[PDB]
Amino acid sequence: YDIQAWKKQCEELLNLIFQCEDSEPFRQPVDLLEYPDYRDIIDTPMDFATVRETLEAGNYESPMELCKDVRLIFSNSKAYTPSKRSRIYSMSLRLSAFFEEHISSVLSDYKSALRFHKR
Ligand SMILES: CCOc1ccc(CC(=O)O)cc1
Ligand SMILES: CCOc1ccc(CC(=O)O)cc1
Repeated sequence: YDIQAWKKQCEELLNLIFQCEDSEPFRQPVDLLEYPDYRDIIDTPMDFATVRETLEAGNYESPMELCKDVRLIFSNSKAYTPSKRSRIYSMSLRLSAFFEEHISSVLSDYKSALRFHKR
């Protein structure tokens, strides 16, 4: 029932994401020189270094907030892709499936710890 355990669990999950090849297009903010119309379609850019830095700065209060920002990386990729068969969008779908598979226990354990605290 460790209320703070989600933080290190999220740091480890971000390490796994950074290690895999599929994360390369999403590790740093999108390069507007590579994609000049990016901010005409995407309102809020997000990338894994910004998520990691926000976590390390102590600027997430819960794993749900981290999960919302990681989900925004994937929804931005889906909104920007000209095709659902594109290379970069295909990488985002694989990364999203891996992320969701692992974040589920982080969220469940955190919410369980809070309930135990408020029992
Ligand atoms: C991380 C930058 O985000 C993306 C860049 C390009 C595409 C679309 C494409 O294949 O050109 C999809 C997402
Ligand atoms: C032990 C870590 O194993 C994996 C890591 C990342 C992915 C996600 C992806 O490659 O897109 C899948 C499996």
